[PDB]
Amino acid sequence: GAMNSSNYAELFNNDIKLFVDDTNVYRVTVHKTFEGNVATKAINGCIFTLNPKTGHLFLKIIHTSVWAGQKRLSQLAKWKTAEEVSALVRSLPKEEQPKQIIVTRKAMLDPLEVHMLDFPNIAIRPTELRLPFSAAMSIDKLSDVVMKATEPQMVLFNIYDDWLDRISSYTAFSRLTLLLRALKTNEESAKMILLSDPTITIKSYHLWPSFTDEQWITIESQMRDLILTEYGRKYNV
Amino acid sequence: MNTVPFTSAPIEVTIGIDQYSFNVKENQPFHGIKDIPIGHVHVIHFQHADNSSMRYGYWFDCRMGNFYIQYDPKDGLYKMMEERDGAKFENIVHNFKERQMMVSYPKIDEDDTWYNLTEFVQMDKIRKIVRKDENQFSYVDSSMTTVQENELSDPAHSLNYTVINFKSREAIRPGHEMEDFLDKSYYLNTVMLQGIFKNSSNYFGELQFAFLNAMFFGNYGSSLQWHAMIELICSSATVPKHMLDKLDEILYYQIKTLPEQYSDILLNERVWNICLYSSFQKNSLHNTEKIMENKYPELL
Repeated sequence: GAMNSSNYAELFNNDIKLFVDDTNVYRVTVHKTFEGNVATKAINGCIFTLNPKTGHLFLKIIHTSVWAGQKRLSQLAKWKTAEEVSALVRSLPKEEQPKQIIVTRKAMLDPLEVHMLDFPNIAIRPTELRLPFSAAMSIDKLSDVVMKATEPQMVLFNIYDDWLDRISSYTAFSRLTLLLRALKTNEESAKMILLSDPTITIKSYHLWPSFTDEQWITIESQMRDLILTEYGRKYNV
Repeated sequence: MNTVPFTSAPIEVTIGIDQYSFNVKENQPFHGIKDIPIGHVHVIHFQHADNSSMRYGYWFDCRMGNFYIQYDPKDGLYKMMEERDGAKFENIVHNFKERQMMVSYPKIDEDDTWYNLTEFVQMDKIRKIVRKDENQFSYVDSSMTTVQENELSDPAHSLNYTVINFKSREAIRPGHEMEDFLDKSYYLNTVMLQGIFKNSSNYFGELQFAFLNAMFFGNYGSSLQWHAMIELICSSATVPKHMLDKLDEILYYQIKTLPEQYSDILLNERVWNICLYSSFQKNSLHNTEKIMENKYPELL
């Protein structure tokens, strides 16, 4: 059933699994028309499909052309997500196919189940975790490849950079969720924290800066502080 | 007008005959039911006074043979049997009628209720859902599971309703996932109507049979099947106009007959709310929507 705090270590075991987040698939700007009505303009989106054990990110870029002449786009976006995840699974060799797919939003369960009828042994699961994967588009290199896309494209990343050389998957996931939670709560402040010292850079082949173990502890502290500062505002507590 | 004689009534029992029911006392001189209308299936059903668990009964059609009920003290139930000797049977019935030891099927002349509940129900279709080929009548009870319930365990004692599953490869064409899941017309019209049932009359017959087993026996699997067959039509954007108009009549009579006190266990809130208020056919079931809103406004 549902993935929660109780069964959290399951993410880092040797059963291949993917998280699927559909929150950036259908993206719009809302604007006024000449006549003073409101209209939307779609911008490029992405499916965020992540192996939490390895850090392998299957970023399927959703080009605005897929919405052309379609109705009920927020409904279609879930089915298009399920179609592309299904296509990704079929594209993988059998020994690389997930045993479980965890959707971050319960509205993805039926679309994904129906698209995966051919894979009765792949479990489709919700989660009680509130995962900040919506903030993926605050990672500059992921935002840049999505916005520049002129056609549907899949791009492969490792969202953990080289962290697994030094830390476990559990710790890598905890760092990623803290970074994304900070970026989601106060993007400006989080990015300031990540780039304030110009001597620490992002390698061409990486998403995040090349922090030493001690620098990561400092950064992680600064992100926790950011999240608590922000929370003390939201709620006046 | 046909007769189902009883050898005797050795245990106190509530006897149902279609939508009617009568209490018989232990060793009461009761010898059966006469004036049963020819032209319809019928169901004769039992609930023992000393163990109200296991409602059970027999679907039959008096055109298909001479049937009687005899209590079996070993298996502890009233059994239907066929009498192959016409003249013995005629002589048994004539004697019990002369001694007025039979209840009369109590049909009001104006009253089309049973026809309306069984319009599409055929004994030959019942005998394919309920497999016991040596008998011309069919035993059903409260506890019998469906082929579908048994997949999710004695196959010989199962209700072989047509399996309907909205998240199945049968229901969903490769490449038409969203279309077929949100609009079940493919599944209704091609797979079920053209493919399996051959026509709307067979589909309605099974729907009506499922409802009557749900109502008369509290058969949970039958209730699931009745709701699945309603939902498959209501969830299809493309349904022939005659089928929608006929479904509205079918459901109206079903909702009219349902005991008011069983609405809580016999009606699925989600299915009925979806069918009447959100589905493609939300505005196609005028009679049904009106009786449901007046009789069961709580459920909705």
